Amino acid sequence: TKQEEFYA
Amino acid sequence: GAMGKVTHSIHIEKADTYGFSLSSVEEIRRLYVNSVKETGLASKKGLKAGDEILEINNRAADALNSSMLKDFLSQPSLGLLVRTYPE
Ligand SMILES: *S(=O)(=O)c1cccc2c(N(C)C)cccc12
Ligand SMILES: [Cl-]
Ligand SMILES: [Cl-]
Ligand code: NA
Repeated sequence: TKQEEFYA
Repeated sequence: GAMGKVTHSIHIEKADTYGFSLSSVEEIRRLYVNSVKETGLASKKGLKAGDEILEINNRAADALNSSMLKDFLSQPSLGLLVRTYPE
């Protein structure tokens, strides 16, 4: 289950 | 290689990005590196896709808010401790 993706 | 845990301490510094994406997941919340931009700042530091982020700026992964997390990734300097797998 993927909650969020951050592109840092 | 075998099943022992190896970890990797990384310090990155910078308009610029660090050049990696990171997924937040549960199953036990965890932070995994999805990808690393070839030629980007995280890549020159030896960050690899599939590394799991264990600590950011001396704070445990579990104990990180979306809020501390947003704030940490936006700052000009970033300390990570990651679990890294043999290749
Ligand atoms: S979820 O069940 O779809 C789930 C659980 C754990 C990890 C996941 C990942 N990671 C990037 C490995 C992607 C998509 C779903 C997912
Ligand atoms: Cl194995
Ligand atoms: Cl990539
Ligand atoms: Na294994």
